[PDB]
Amino acid sequence: NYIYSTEVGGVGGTPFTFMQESGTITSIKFNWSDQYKLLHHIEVKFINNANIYATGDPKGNHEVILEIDDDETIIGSVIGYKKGNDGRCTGVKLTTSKGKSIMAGYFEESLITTYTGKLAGIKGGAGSDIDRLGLIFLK
Amino acid sequence: DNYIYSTEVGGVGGTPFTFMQESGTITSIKFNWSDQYKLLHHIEVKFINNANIYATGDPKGNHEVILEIDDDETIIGSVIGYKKGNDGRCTGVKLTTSKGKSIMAGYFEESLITTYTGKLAGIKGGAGSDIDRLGLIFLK
Amino acid sequence: DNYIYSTEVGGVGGTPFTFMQESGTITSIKFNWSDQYKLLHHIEVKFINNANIYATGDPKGNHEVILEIDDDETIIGSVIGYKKGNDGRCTGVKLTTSKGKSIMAGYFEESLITTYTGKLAGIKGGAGSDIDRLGLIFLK
Amino acid sequence: DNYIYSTEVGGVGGTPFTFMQETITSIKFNWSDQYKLLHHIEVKFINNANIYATGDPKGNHEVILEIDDDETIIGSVIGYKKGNDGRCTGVKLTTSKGKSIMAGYFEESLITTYTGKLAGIKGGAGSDIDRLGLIFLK
Amino acid sequence: DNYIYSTEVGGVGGTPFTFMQESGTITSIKFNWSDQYKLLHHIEVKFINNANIYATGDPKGNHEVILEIDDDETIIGSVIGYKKGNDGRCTGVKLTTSKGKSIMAGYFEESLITTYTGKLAGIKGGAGSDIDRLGLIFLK
Amino acid sequence: NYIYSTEVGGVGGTPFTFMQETITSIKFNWSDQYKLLHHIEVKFINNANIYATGDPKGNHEVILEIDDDETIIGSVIGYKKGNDGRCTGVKLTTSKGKSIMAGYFEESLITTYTGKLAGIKGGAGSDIDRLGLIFLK
Amino acid sequence: DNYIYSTEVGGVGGTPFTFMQESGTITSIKFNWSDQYKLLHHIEVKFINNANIYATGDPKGNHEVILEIDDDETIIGSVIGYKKGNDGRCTGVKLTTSKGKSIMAGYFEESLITTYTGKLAGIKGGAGSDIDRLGLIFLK
Repeated sequence: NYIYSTEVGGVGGTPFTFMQESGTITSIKFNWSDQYKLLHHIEVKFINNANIYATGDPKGNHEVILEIDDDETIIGSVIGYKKGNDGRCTGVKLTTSKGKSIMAGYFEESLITTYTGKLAGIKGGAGSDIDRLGLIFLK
Repeated sequence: DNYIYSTEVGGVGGTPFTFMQESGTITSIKFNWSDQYKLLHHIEVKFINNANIYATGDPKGNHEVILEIDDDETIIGSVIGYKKGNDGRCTGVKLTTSKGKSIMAGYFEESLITTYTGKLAGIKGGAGSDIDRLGLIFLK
Repeated sequence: DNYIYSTEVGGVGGTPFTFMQESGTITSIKFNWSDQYKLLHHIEVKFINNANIYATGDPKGNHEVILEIDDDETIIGSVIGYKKGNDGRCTGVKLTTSKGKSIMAGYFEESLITTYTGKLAGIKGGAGSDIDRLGLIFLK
Repeated sequence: DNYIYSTEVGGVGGTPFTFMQETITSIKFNWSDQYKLLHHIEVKFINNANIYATGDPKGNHEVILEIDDDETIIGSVIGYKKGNDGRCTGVKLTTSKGKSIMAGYFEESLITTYTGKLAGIKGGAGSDIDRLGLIFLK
Repeated sequence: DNYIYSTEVGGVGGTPFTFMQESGTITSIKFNWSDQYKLLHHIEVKFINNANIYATGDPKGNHEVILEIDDDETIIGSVIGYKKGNDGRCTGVKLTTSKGKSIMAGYFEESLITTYTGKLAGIKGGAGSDIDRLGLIFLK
Repeated sequence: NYIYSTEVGGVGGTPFTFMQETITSIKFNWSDQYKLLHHIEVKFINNANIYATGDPKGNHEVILEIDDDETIIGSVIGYKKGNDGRCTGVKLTTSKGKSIMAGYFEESLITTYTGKLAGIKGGAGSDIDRLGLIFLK
Repeated sequence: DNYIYSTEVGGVGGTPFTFMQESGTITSIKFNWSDQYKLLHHIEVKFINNANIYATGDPKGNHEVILEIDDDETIIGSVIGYKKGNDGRCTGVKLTTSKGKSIMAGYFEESLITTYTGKLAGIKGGAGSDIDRLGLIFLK
């Protein structure tokens, strides 16, 4: 029932997959640094679940939170990354069906304009940084 | 509940406040802030069918803005500026409404949350000298 | 009542005025202001089915603007600029209507209120040399 | 009447004029860079080749708005100097068909007038347009 | 008539021209103008079902623009720039059509007419070295 | 069955007329050196032949591919007027929001008739002396 | 065919590639390009319900962009930048989709093709160190 957007960035870090049976993302938080121009940390909350799912190390000087209403879809999604095996995820731009938008981090190297729809989860790898990030949507 | 609780952003300091009235949504909200500290210091809220003014924080800032909200008017666009971490603070609030009204209070040089939207019912957080922490509350 | 009273913004000074007519709406409002003081000094209001001009304050400013409002025309956008606190003043008014008409009077350098909207019915506040305090009144 | 009388803005000077016929198809404003005032106005009506003129046409600029039979004014601003020694300084009009004109200057006082089908004008004029008020249908 | 005559703007000079054909509308109009004099100098017009070119004035300008008009295409936006009085001249033409086509010829430094709109049927005025005077003609 | 848009430019060059029983591809070649169109190529639906005029000596080219149902809703040709005239540029916008811009628009313009582009006509040697578009009615 | 073959733009060099699936559309396309040469160097394509990557050229550029295409999503706007002639190269690609998604890869300093539009089904051309030549393939 799920669309797996390409995981962009490097092969490093510990695999993470954040999804909950018959749940969608209601909040996503990106942390990033001016020093490294990378995402370092991501937090996700799901509908009807007070648990915070976190990956990476929150060492950056900036954070943005996007709250998503239960009926609100992603109509516009770009992930900035550095390509290749030693790659990293550098930024995320999201626009929603209600005209909400966020811009986290940087877009100086490589971009993916992802699939769109109701954001259900995320997947990738993280240690100090977000090595690799892929979105997951409903069909 | 019949309520959506937006994330409380800012620090853990100050005295907890919750402004909500069983029957009545927010009809007026006033933000006070300073050029000196680039923080919100004080918030006042009035509800429908209630002449009481609910205030938190210290009104020491040189600026204030008031948004009046019609009975059928929703928030379609909401951003809160804050400084993150335990010693955090709330720095600004940008609201746009279903009737094209908008206000901008304080500053957005730090962290941002693009909150849930809908009929604004209350606010929650902590305040002393400053607004330590602010969270919006909407109807479902 | 059958009336929505927008917050009276400005100071506590000046002589009270309340301009309202039981079965009546505002058909004309005139604001007078000065570049010298960056304040509103004088306001005139006319009502439907009434040739009388209701005036408050001292018309000593170098500028005036008049908005004429058709019988079916509402205010969809209203901002008042003021200086807050007891020695406060009203500094400016921006109005936009359901027919795309707008006026801008005076200055917006300190505090703002984005007021309730709807059919403009009257005004209330205090005036002497200046408009100390101004509140709009709408129909329900 | 079946007429809406917009406030006459400007001074009390000049010779009274009232231009109406039992609507306006053409209006011409004349103004000067020298005085930053309207000096002269000409109006033509539907089914009437007569030109109704007031004031002295001594300005270096003129603008003409031609109005189709079904065309209304949706946006109207008059610039004026207030008080008894007042004058009319400028006119901005926008129409239901996206046509607009800008005549003269808007350095002092403004009126955002009533809107609708422009039927006549009224005021006072000598060397200048002392005072101008628009007249619409109900 | 079957025709609306827009005011002829410009001077009284030049040789009169009137370009109109009984069941014709204009299918092509060409304006020629100079950067040196900031005037229109020359106009050419073709009508539907008529290969003849009707020309007035002296084509001495460094610029020309041609608007081709489809059989069902109207003028929705028309401005002529001119110098007023007896020694007057036509300086520019801006035309926009029902199909989003537009042309801009010459200059708009003194006086303007926002003309009647509709199906462009002919033109009238006077021309010598320059376009002294130009008036548009539409169908009723 | 055709609308012949005014041929703009000079009287020079070898006459060309490209029409067959609509245009599916048109290519404009132009130079920064001369600020002129030099060469045009046209292909028609159900016809693999390329119809070419002029000398392709310019440093730029643009191709517009036109779908079978796609019309021209917006057309400007830039040219130098008079007998020694030339065609300098072409702007086209289509019913499907496609557009192209070739060459330069520093002197004279024609905003042409619109519709289904069927052929072209004019004269060409080293340059496109004159160009006129041809539409269906 | 059931296929529209857009003109292959660029040069005659490189190793031929043709990437199409009889019952397939493109679900992902990746362009790689360099600031150093201002050329496309490498292209990757994935087809619907197939994780396998079809690649041509040498991925030596410092930039890449990926466009993901939903099963019902068409290309409504396509431009390729190239250098013309036998020694030609592909320099850039702009694509816009039926859902308002767009990508911009590489450079547009010489020649452009505004291609056919529709459901993107495959690609064809030649590649070595660079993308010599690129042609898009759509459904009817």
